[PDB]
Amino acid sequence: EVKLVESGGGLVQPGGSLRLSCAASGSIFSINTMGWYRQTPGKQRDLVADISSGGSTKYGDSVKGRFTISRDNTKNTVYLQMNSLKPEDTAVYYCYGLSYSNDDYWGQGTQVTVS
Amino acid sequence: YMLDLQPETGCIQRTPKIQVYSRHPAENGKSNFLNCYVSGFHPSDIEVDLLKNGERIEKVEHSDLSFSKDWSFYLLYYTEFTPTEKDEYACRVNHVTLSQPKIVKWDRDGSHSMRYFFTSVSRPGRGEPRFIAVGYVDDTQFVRFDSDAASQRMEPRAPWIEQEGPEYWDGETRKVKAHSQTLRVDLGTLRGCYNQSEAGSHTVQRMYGCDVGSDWRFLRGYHQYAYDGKDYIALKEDLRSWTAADMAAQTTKHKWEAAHVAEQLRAYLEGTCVEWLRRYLENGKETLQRTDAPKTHMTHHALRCWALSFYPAEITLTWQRDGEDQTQDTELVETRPAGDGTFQKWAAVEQRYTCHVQHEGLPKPLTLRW
Repeated sequence: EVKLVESGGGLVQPGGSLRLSCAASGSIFSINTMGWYRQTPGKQRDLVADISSGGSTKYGDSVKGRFTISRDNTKNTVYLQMNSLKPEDTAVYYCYGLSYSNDDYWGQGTQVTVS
Repeated sequence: YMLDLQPETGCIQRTPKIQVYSRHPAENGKSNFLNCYVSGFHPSDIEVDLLKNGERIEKVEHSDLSFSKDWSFYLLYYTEFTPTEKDEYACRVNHVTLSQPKIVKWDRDGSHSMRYFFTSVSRPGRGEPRFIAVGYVDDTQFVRFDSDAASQRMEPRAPWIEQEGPEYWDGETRKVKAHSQTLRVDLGTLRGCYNQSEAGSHTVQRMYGCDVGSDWRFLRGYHQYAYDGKDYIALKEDLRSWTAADMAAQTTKHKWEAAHVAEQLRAYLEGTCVEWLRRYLENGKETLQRTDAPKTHMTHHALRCWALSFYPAEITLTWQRDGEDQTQDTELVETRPAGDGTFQKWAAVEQRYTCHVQHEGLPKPLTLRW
């Protein structure tokens, strides 16, 4: 039902920045919390940042201070401003969203590589 | 009352089972507690969120890290909430065994023992190992210590232990601090014996305690170690010899035999452990010596036998088709804490079937039928 359209990834130099974007399709009353997880070297994916429709944010410890998530809540689109990127930030960043019934939706992900 | 001896050592991942439930039966407008009970997982690092309408609940508390006999960890995450008609709740759990966070939705519609559990997890670069110690009398936690907490003291978690004076708390704080310092050394020691990198995170677990009968007399004692959720060395039931799991533990076994560690442990388990367990049972008799019979009922699916608000946690729920124990095609959920000292359980398998309840608080076992 819900489709998440991701963009803004790619290659960047150490210290550089990227701006990820994630837009949710369907009704505006279909998605609440939106954010990003990123693929760890192993099996797990770790929380990067997410934001509720009311603007309540939460950041993973390894990106606090450098990453900033924001929301244009007219379109259910969230933006992840990734500053001061390091080689250890290289991963596939998966957008995700939560319905108001706590159903999770996941995007295909965008590769981020820091030289 | 902890052991005043911390002998140094010489010399498999499990995914969490998740349960989301309320403390009491849900009633709109009635204040309640939403629980998320994770258990059976290893290692201990886990991320648990409580969700309300697709959004994280802010003020969420959790119990102190403990583990079971098989070394797997369990935690209770909880928060106070007033459920209404529209609101929907769930629990999201992230763990190294999961390719993505798992979400579980909330469906709105005798003998005694003293145990001490110790967990230390290394955090290379991030600082000193995270050390967590908890003490139990039966299924009631009464003391804790957390190396990351502010007090750096052994803290009370039961009303009946607050009686004890400063000499008690100073002694327990002294002993538990030496516990952590020994496990910190054991972590660095075991890393080299197993030829492991300095960057990885590893876990050491220590458990000991004593059982007494209904006469409050010694029955059995325990003192076992684990490394990365795997058995390392354990004291045998005779409290005189050791069981070593692999070649690294054989060296620790010989060092502990030469130092006569088992003699000092046997004195604690047969004497000191029993003595203070009896004091705790007396001082907390209103809490530790109560029996609460399970409130039982049944539901039919379009057959699930329920048991709520019982203590202690020891209970048995069995299904019988025409009197024969139907073990196959039977879903038995793990006993779970309600968060107020009581416990819950249910089993699932029409007139030919019966549910049997066995509990110490019941005069006679109960039989339930559709």
